[PDB]
Amino acid sequence: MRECISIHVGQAGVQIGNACWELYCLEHGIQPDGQMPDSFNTFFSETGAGKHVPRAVFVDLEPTVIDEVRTGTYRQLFHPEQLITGKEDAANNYARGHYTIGKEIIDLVLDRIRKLADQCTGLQGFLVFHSFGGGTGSGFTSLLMERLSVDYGKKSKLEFSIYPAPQVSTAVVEPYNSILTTHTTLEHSDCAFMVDNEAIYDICRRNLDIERPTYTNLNRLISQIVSSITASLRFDGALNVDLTEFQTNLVPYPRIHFPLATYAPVISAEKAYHEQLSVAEITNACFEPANQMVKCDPRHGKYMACCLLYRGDVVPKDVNAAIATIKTKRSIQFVDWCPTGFKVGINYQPPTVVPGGDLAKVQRAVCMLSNTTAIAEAWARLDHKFDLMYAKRAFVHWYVGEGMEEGEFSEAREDMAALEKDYEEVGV
Amino acid sequence: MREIVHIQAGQCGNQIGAKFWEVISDEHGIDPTGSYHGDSDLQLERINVYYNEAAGNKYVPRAILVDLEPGTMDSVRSGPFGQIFRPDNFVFGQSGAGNNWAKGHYTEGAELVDSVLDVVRKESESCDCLQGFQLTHSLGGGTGSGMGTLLISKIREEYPDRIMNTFSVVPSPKVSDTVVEPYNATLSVHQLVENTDETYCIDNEALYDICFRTLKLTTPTYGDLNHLVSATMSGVTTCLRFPGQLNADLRKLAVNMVPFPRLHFFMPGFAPLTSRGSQQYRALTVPELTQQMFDAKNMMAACDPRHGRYLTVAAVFRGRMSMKEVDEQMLNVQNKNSSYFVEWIPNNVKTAVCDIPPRGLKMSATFIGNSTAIQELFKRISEQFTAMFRRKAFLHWYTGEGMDEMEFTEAESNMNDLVSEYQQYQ
Amino acid sequence: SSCVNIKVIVRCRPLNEKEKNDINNEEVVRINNNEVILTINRNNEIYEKKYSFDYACDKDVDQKTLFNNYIYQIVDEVLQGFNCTLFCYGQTGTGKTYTMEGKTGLIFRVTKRIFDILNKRKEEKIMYDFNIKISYLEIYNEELCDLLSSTMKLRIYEDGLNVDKLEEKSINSFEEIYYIICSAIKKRRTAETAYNKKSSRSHSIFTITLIIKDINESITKIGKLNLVDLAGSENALKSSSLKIRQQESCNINQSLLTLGRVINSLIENSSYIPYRDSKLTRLLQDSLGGKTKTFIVATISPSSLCIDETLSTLDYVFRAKNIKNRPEINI
Ligand SMILES: Nc1nc2c(ncn2[C@@H]2O[C@H](COP(=O)(O)CP(=O)(O)OP(=O)(O)O)[C@@H](O)[C@H]2O)c(=O)[nH]1
Ligand SMILES: Nc1nc2c(ncn2[C@@H]2O[C@H](COP(=O)(O)OP(=O)(O)OP(=O)(O)O)[C@@H](O)[C@H]2O)c(=O)[nH]1
Ligand SMILES: Nc1ncnc2c1ncn2[C@@H]1O[C@H](COP(=O)(O)OP(=O)(O)NP(=O)(O)O)[C@@H](O)[C@H]1O
Ligand SMILES: [Mg+2]
Ligand SMILES: [Mg+2]
Ligand SMILES: [Mg+2]
Repeated sequence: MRECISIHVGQAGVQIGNACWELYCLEHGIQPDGQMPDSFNTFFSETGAGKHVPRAVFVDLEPTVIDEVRTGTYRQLFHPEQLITGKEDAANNYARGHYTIGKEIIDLVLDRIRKLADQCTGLQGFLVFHSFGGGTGSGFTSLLMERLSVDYGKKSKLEFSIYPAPQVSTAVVEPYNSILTTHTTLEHSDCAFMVDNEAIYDICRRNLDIERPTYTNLNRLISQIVSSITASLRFDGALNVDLTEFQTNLVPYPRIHFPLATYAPVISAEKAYHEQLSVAEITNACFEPANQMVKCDPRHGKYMACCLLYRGDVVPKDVNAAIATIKTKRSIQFVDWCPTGFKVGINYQPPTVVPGGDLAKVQRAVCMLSNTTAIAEAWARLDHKFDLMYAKRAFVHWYVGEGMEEGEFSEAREDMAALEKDYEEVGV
Repeated sequence: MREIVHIQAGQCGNQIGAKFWEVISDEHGIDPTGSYHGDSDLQLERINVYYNEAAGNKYVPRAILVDLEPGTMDSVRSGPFGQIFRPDNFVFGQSGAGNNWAKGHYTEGAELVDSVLDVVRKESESCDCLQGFQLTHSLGGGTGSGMGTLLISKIREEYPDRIMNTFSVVPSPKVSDTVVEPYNATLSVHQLVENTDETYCIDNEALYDICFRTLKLTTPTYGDLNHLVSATMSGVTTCLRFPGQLNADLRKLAVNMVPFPRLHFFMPGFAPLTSRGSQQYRALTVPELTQQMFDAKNMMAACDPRHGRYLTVAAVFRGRMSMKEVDEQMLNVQNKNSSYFVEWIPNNVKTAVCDIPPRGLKMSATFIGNSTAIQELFKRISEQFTAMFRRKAFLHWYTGEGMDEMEFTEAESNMNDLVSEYQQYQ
Repeated sequence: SSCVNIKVIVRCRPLNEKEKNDINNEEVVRINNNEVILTINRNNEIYEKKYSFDYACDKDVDQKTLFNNYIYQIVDEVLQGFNCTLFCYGQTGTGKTYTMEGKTGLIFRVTKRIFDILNKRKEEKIMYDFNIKISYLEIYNEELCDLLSSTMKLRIYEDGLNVDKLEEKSINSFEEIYYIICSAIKKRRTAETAYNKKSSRSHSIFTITLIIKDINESITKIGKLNLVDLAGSENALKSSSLKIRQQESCNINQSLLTLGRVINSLIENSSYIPYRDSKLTRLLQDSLGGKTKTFIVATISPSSLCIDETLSTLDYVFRAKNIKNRPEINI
C-alpha cells in the first residue's frame, strides 16, 4: 500500500530518472508500452485494463531534455502530462533557475504532482533526483521544495543530490550555485544522499572493469542504490525495515541528514566467476573507503549511524555473524555518542542488473547507508572553491544581474559554516 | 525554440556568412533547392533556429544581407543556395563608405540602416522564441564596419533582452587592408564594446598560416580561409542544432565565460584540423583533440596564448566520446599547463558534449576562450592608430563627416581600458 | 600629501506601520556613541554583531539635529572650497529618498544652508561675484537623462568629466532653485510599488558648481558639490512591471555590485580601479580616491525583520571606512 512519487529535475535528474525507471520497469517486467504478460502500484499505478503508468514528473527549462524523453522507448508508457519544461535554460545561474525564470513552470509541476498525490492512498512521500549545484537542478529544486513543504509537509522529502567533485566538473560558477542550493536544501529536506560523479567513475573503472566510463555507466550504479533503498517499499523481507523507519533511525540530529553510501558487490562478468561473494565478504567490502560513492575518507571521521540493507540469498544468521565481524573492526570509528550498533534490513528479493548493462548479477548484495562526520570533508571542499570565486566576485555580476542580492552569498556561507559545525559537534 | 537571426555585414559578412550557410545547410540535410532531404529527425528538430520553414518542406536561411555595394548584391544573388534565400533580405544601398567609418556610420550608413532595421524587425516578428542575433563584420573596413557597428547599436536598443553574438575581422600586424584601417577599427571597437555580449576576433594571418602550414594548403585562398571561419561559427552553433551527453547553450557560455563584462572577446580554434595526406598519421581520440585544442599555435589569432593567461576556456565536443576520457584529458591539461591559466578560477575549463559529430569526422571539438593574450589585438590597433592620428593623417575624412577628435580620444581610451583589464588578470 | 578616510553616518528609521503591526523585535539594533549593535538569533544561537561609524543618528534623532551637526559641518567644508560628494547606501525600503526631501530633507537643507551663507557672503560683499550654476541628471534604465531639458542624449566625456548637451542653469536666488528642484522632481523617474512608495527608478544626480570669486590676489574657488540618490539594493519577487521594474532592479543591483567592487579595489590598493567600467563609477571618478572629499549616508531599520539586510548594509559601509582620499580646495 506504500506509494512513491518521483521528480526528475534538470538534465541529470532526468537522465538518472530514466535509468531508474528502466530498472524499475525491468524489475517488474513491464513492457515499454505499459503492458505486462499488487506492490507494483508503489511505482506504477494501474491506469486501466492492460496498462500501468510510472508515478513521476520530469522537470526542466531546457526543451531539449524533454524532447529527448519524448522520443525514448518509454514514450508510450508515460502520460504526456508527466513531461514539463519552460522555454530557456538557467544558464547555470541560480538567480535564473530559482527566481527569474524557474517561475515559468511552477504551476505546471504542481498540477501534475497534485494529481498524482490525489491518486495515492499510501503515499509515503516523494523521491527527487537533482543537483547540489547546476542550473535548473538547483533552481526548480528550490522552488519545488518550498512547495512540497507547504502542500504536503509531512510526506517524506527524500532526495539524491549530484555532488560536484574535487576535480570532476563542467562549469565554473558551480560553487555559487552549490552554496545557494545547499542553503535552501537544509531548510526543507528530511533526508538526502550525496552522489559524487568522480567517485562513481572510479568505481566503474576499478570494480566493473570499465576502461573509460561515462554517464550511462554512472547512472547504473546510482540506480542500484535507488532500487535497494526503495526495494523495501514493495518487496518482502526477513527484516521489513520501512523507508521512514530507516530515515528515522539514521538521523540522530535534525541537521545531520545527508548520508554517504555504497553498494556491494560490484563485479564484472569475469569477477563473477572468481569472487567469494559471501554475506560477510560483501558486508566487509561496504566499509572499505575505496568503494564509496563519494570521494570522502571515513578514517577521518566517525560513524554516527549506519544501516545495512541485505538483499537476496541472505540468512539472518549469516548476517548476525557479518555484523559481529564488523563490530571487531577497530579501524572503524563510531561516534562516541552512539553505543547502538548497526540497523539491519534484509530483503528477500535479490538484486538485478540491467541487460545491456555492466554489473554482473549476484546471489547476494548489500546497500550501505551512513551518517558520518567525514562528510564535512565534502562540504569543506565546496566552500574552498566558493571562497576564491566569491572573493574575486568572479561572474557575480551574472547572479546579481539575473535577479540576486550579493549579500545572499554571505548568508549561504554563514549557513555552510554552520553545516560544517553541525557535523563537527556531533563528532565531538 | 531559441531562434537566431543572422546579419551579413557587407562582403566580409557575405563571404563568411555564405560559407556558413553552405555548411549549415549540409549539416541539416538541406538541398540546393531548399527542400529537406536529410537522414534524421534531429536535423529538423532545431532547423527553425537557423532557417525559415516553408511549403515544399523548405528551410530558408534566416539572414539579412547588408551593404552599399549593388555589385555585391548581384554576386550574392548569383551564388549557391541563392534561389532559396528570401529576396526581401537583399538590403543593399548604392554608394559605399569609401573606407570612411564616419561616412559609413554617421552618414551613408545612417540612412541605410533604418531600411535594414525595418527588415530586421519584420524578421524578428516572424520568430516565436528569438534568443538572439549573430552578425559578421570587419573592424577597419568601410561599409562593412560602419553598418556592422551601427546595426549592433540600433539592434541592441530594440532588443535589449536578446543575445548579441559578433564575429569580426580585426587588424593584423602585417597583412593590412585600408589606409585608415586603425581609425575605422578604433571607432568601431568603442561603439561595439557597449553593445556586444559575445565576440570572436578573426586574424587573417592566422587563417592564412593554418591553411598554409596546418592544412598544407600552400596557396591559402579566401575560399580556404572561409572553411576555417565557417567551421568555427558552425562549432559555436552546435548547441542550438544537435543534443548530447552534456547539453549546452550560448547563455551558459556567457555566464561561465565572461567573469567581468569587458572580457567577452574570444580567440577560437578547432580539432581535428589536418591535411589530406596527414589522415594516414592520426588517431581521432580525445587526447588528439585535446592536444590540438590547447595548441597555442592552432588558434585563429595572432594572440598566441603562450604570452598570456587563459581567463576562461570552453571545450565543446562532438561525437560519442567517453566522459571519463574527456574529463581526464581536461584535468591533465590544466595540471600540466597551470602556469598559463588565471589563478582567479579553481577550474578554468568548461565542458559541453554533443553526441552527434560533424559530417566527415569521427570526433571533433571546438575550442573557444578569453585570454589576456587578447591585449595584443588592442595594442596593435592602438599603436597603429595613435601613430597615424597624432599626425592627423586622413583626419579630414572624419572631420568632414562631422566627427570630433573627441570621438577618437574616447575610443583610444576605451581600448586602453580593455588592455588594462587583460593586464589585471595577468 | 597623505590621504584621509572618507566619513560615514548611519541612521535608523522609525518603525513602519507594517513593522509596528507585525510581531518582531522592535529594536534589534541599537546605537551608542557611534557604535551600531545588533542582536541576531541564527542556527539556534544568539550573537551580538557590531560596527562603528563616524556619525550616527538613531530613530529618536530628527533632521533638525542633523542640520545643526552633520549638514552644518559638511556645508562649511563645501563653502571652504572643498570639492565634495554626498552619496549613500542601503537596501530598498531603508528611507534614504525620504530623507533627501524630508517629506525638509538633505537637498533642501543642504542647498538652503549653502545659499543662505552665500547670501550672507553677498551681505559681506556689501570682484566678488557668485558664478553659480546647477544641473540635475538621472540614470534611468542605464541612460543618463537631463532633468533640466525639454521634450538621454548625454555624452559622458573628459572635462574629470563633462556631459555633451547637458542643460545647466544659473542661479540668482534660492526661490529659483526651489522652483528648479521642484521641476526636476516632477520630471524625475519614480514609482509606487508593492512595498515602497517613492521608488527611485534612476540614480538621481544633483550637482552644484559654486564659482565664487572669493578674491582678496584674485582668487576664485569652485565649491563643487555632488549629491546622489544612488538607487538601493533590491528583490523583484519580494515586491512581486513584467520585465521594467525587474530590469531596473537588476540594473541597480549591478550598479551597486560594481560600486562595491570599486570600493573594494580602492581598499585593497589595486593597480587599476575598474571605476572606468560603469558610467556610474566614471561619473564618480574623483570621489573614488581623488581630490573630492566624500561622505556616506547609510540608513537601516531598527526591526528584526531586516537583520540580514541591516548587517549587509552595515558591513558594506563599515568596510568602506577604509577608503581614503586627498580632498582639496578648488582654487
Ligand atoms: N578570412 C577571409 N578574409 C577575407 C575574405 N575576403 C576578404 N577578407 C579580408 O577582409 C578585409 C577586406 O574586407 P572587405 O572586402 O570585407 C571590406 P567590406 O566589403 O566589408 O566594405 P567595403 O569597404 O565597402 O569594401 C581584408 O583583411 C581581407 O584580406 C574571405 O573570404 N575570408
Ligand atoms: N551522474 C550524472 N551526472 C550528470 C549527468 N549529466 C550531467 N551530470 C552532472 O550534472 C551537473 C551539470 O548539471 P546539469 O543537470 O547538466 O544542468 P541542468 O540541471 O540541466 O541546468 P542547466 O542546463 O544549467 O539549466 C554536472 O555536475 C554534471 O557532471 C548524468 O547523466 N549523470
Ligand atoms: N524616517 C522616516 N519616517 C517616516 N516615514 C519614512 C521614513 N523613512 C522612509 N519613510 C517612508 O517610507 C516610504 C518610503 O520609502 P523610501 O521612499 O523611504 O524608500 P526608498 O528607500 O527611497 N525605496 P526605493 O526608492 O525603492 O529605493 C515613504 O513614503 C516614506 O514616507
Ligand atoms: Mg540542462
Ligand atoms: Mg566591398
Ligand atoms: Mg527612492
